[PDB]
Amino acid sequence: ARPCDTCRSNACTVYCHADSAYLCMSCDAQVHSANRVASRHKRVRVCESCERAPAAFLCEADDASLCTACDSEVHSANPLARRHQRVPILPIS
Amino acid sequence: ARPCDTCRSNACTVYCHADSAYLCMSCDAQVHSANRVASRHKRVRVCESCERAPAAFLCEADDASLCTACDSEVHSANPLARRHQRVPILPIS
Ligand SMILES: [Zn+2]
Ligand SMILES: [Zn+2]
Ligand SMILES: [Zn+2]
Ligand SMILES: [Zn+2]
Ligand SMILES: [Zn+2]
Ligand SMILES: [Zn+2]
Ligand SMILES: [Zn+2]
Ligand SMILES: [Zn+2]
Repeated sequence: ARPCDTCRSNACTVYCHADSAYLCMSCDAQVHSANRVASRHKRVRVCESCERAPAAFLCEADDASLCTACDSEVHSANPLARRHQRVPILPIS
Repeated sequence: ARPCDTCRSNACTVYCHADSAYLCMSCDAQVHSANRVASRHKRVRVCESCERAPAAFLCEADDASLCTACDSEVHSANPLARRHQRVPILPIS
């Protein structure tokens, strides 16, 4: 688990490309509630496997939101995993 | 909640448009594991608000998968709800 960039006691949960930062949910709230400009920053949940990279693909069959590398590694393990249909995740808010 | 169309003891959890049927998870597995043709059917989870309609839009802020009617009713209540970004939900498998 990659730690939060703006505090000490928590592991990250979200990633913001605009700030190039990995934040726990509390720090996400503290940072992007300050004003409207920050509130317009698009953020994405962290990968649920490695928890070190922004999530990029949602697989409902796996019930998992994974980053690019983890998506490729999970769905190259065998022909059953390959058949899984994944949907790209988009940053929001 | 809407009952499962193929059994009497469970509430539905998914909707299959190809079968025009609301199904619980047990009956979903029973119906679509019958053969390679039925296994291709794409199914979607049931709306989390009304629990009677197929989910059409995912809202991460509300942490909710809603049908079109529930989506509009939730996100037209006030200008704060209107700001929520929702993504279309795609049936899978
Ligand atoms: Zn933090
Ligand atoms: Zn930011
Ligand atoms: Zn990952
Ligand atoms: Zn998968
Ligand atoms: Zn059933
Ligand atoms: Zn079906
Ligand atoms: Zn509904
Ligand atoms: Zn919402």
